[PDB]
Amino acid sequence: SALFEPYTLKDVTLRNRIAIPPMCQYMAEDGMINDWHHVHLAGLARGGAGLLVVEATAVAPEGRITPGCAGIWSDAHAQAFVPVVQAIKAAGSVPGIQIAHAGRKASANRPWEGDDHIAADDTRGWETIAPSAIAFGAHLPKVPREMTLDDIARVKQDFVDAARRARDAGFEWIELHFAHGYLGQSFFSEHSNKRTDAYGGSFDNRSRFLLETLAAVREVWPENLPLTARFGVLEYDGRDEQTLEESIELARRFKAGGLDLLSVSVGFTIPDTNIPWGPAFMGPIAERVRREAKLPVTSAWGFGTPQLAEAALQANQLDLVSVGRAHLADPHWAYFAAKELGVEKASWTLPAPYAHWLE
Amino acid sequence: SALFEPYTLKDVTLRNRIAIPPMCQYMAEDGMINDWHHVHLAGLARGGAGLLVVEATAVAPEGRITPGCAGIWSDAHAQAFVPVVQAIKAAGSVPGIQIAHAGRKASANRPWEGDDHIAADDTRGWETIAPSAIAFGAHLPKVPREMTLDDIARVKQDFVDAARRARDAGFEWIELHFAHGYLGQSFFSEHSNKRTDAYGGSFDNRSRFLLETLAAVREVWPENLPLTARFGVLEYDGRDEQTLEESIELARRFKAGGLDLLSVSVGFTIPDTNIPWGPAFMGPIAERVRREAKLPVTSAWGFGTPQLAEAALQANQLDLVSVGRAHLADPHWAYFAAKELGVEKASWTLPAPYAHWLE
Ligand SMILES: Cc1cc2nc3c(=O)[nH]c(=O)nc-3n(C[C@H](O)[C@H](O)[C@H](O)COP(=O)(O)O)c2cc1C
Ligand SMILES: Cc1cc2nc3c(=O)[nH]c(=O)nc-3n(C[C@H](O)[C@H](O)[C@H](O)COP(=O)(O)O)c2cc1C
Ligand SMILES: O=c1ccc2ccccc2o1
Ligand SMILES: O=c1ccc2ccccc2o1
Ligand SMILES: O=c1ccc2ccccc2o1
Ligand SMILES: O=c1ccc2ccccc2o1
Repeated sequence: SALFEPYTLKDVTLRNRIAIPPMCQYMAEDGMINDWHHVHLAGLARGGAGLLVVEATAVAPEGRITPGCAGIWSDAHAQAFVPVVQAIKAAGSVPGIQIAHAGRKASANRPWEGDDHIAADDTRGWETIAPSAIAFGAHLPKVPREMTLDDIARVKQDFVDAARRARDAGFEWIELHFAHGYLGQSFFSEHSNKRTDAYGGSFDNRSRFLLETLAAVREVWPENLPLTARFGVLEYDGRDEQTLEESIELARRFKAGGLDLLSVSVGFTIPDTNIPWGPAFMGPIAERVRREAKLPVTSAWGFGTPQLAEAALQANQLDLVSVGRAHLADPHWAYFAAKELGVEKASWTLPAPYAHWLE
Repeated sequence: SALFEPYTLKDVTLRNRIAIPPMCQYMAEDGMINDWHHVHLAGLARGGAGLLVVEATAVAPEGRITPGCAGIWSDAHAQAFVPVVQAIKAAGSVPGIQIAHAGRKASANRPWEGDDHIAADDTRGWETIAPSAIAFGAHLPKVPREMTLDDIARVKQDFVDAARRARDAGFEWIELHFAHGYLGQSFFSEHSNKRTDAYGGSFDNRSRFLLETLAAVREVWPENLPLTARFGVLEYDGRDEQTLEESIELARRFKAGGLDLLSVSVGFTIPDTNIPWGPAFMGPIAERVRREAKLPVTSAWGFGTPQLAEAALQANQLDLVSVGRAHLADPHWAYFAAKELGVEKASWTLPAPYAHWLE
């Protein structure tokens, strides 16, 4: 089956086309991950997936989404990832990590603790920063502070330091989080970016933060290791064709700038939208980006049904299939998929201590 | 559903009736467990099971089944279990451990490496000990050395030390491995025990090693923590009624001797048998032992089908349902079972980082 064919990008080879997308656990303390993450990630790696992308990890304290988000803004934070990276590699999966900055969506409660912006008098909260002083709205009413040019220079450097740390911690795959309405996405979107300087206004100016950050990271990230990014290419805000054209154009610039693969998603920049949720609904858009930008892609949402993952690959809509929630339900989803798609010796998708008894 | 009703035994309370029986991983080195076991066990604990019984852990080096078996014959070996026990407790599952001695079935290859007795010239092998110098046969042709009275005294003390270590490592449930043809089972069975001293011949003599070991362990194992054992009550060797009567009588002596629950199994003492494998095939025999010995029981084989586990409990055939291989396939089987049996808020069988998104 296509889902179980290996994939080589740069010097890295994934044993199959199954990727576990970044999934926040909200279990870190002051950005430090712990045994929750270690067992969670090592367990997933043993499940069979070819690639495991660690959850959105903040490049700076204020870049966390919540007080439980992982961070890599110091060498001590990076050290915490070393044993985990080594465990993922021991399991045969490729260790990747998504570095990010929540922007105006930062300083929020854990999803099961309100999922909304933290109260001003809550000692856990902090000031949010963004391209412009405009709030997301809805459950995230906090108005962020408009970034100065020095703030921009600082955040870009935070991304560089985060990438450098990920590299030294042993990660073999990096993903810049330019999606889901966080800092990067908010600089590209006219909904959130009302700047009149070099970082706002035109397509070139709105693209600047993302392009400069990619270029800066590229200076420290190994040429032989996949350099990727997640990016929302449309919002489903009634401006889809114009937005998709600009997004595809930026994807072209990303490729020219050394991006090896793009994780295609939705913007989630503003709350007033009408997203047509459905199994593998991203397939068509991901395919268009892949074709018009001539860049490898992956996407997600509803690919937990093995046949859908297989179909998307065979139709060349995606190069890698990202399966998220199905892995929270069953860490060994890859084994389930192998059986479903009739892979030979499906149980050996898992380590011997398990495979021997399930064959 | 019955499967998700809590269970209290002594001072311990299991959040549900799902028990993960001991399952050898063959991943230890010189008896020392490592991160394979840590992630494996912590991951299972987070899956939702009320009780997690660690794999057969040797009370002595020669008591290991294979070179990859876990051991607890020294305080250093016990220390290795501490972080794991603490992780299991953090997940809300009760940490248990099966201490054992392979007897004549020791010094064998890992299942996926031959599964047979290790060659005499293999540097990894060792001399096996048993009640009598008679081989199992088949793939385990090695003739064990007949134990001296001092060997018996020594092994009993090894069990006491193992129990003492399990206690100090934090385990809240212990299971003496008197089944599957290993040392304990072999002392009870006339097939393997041809001794003419105090430990062989009569029912009382054949029961002696097991009863003395239980009593010795009882001196160091906390009164408020479940003291259990696994025992093969029949062989399916054409001597089932006579064997079952003696086994039930021994179960009565175990109860009188402080045993809180018995894990009912098959003897596997000799290879020439005809075991009627089938889903929940142990149900009837486990029920008979439970009824005739008036002792709580658990059993296994094929209970990975939720409805079967539920049915066995409702019929009072078992007090706890042991589910093994299904947990190797899916560490979150408890969540699958909750959904299958229509438990309210089934996703919360798992920790919040998972449950929130699966509800
Ligand atoms: C608990 C949870 C945490 C997530 N964390 C992240 C994240 O850190 N970064 C990101 O880009 N997407 C994140 N996502 C979105 C997922 O990567 C994925 O795209 C989404 O769940 C759709 O795939 P699925 O239907 O297979 O779950 C998360 C989703 C869930 C449910
Ligand atoms: C890999 C593996 C390791 C096992 N290890 C042990 C053990 O250490 N001690 C024991 O008493 N039984 C052991 N068993 C037998 C199981 O505890 C259980 O009784 C058996 O798998 C039947 O249940 P199941 O059908 O749910 O798997 C093992 C079985 C498998 C498949
Ligand atoms: O998939 C695997 C296989 C072997 C192994 C050994 C130690 C730790 C993790 C491992 O994962
Ligand atoms: O980028 C992100 C970060 C967190 C998150 C949580 C639930 C759903 C989607 C998400 O996307
Ligand atoms: O089920 C759980 C819930 C919380 C938790 C925290 C740290 C380690 C393990 C855990 O397991
Ligand atoms: O007591 C035991 C120990 C190991 C084992 C392996 C496979 C099947 C059953 C087993 O029982």
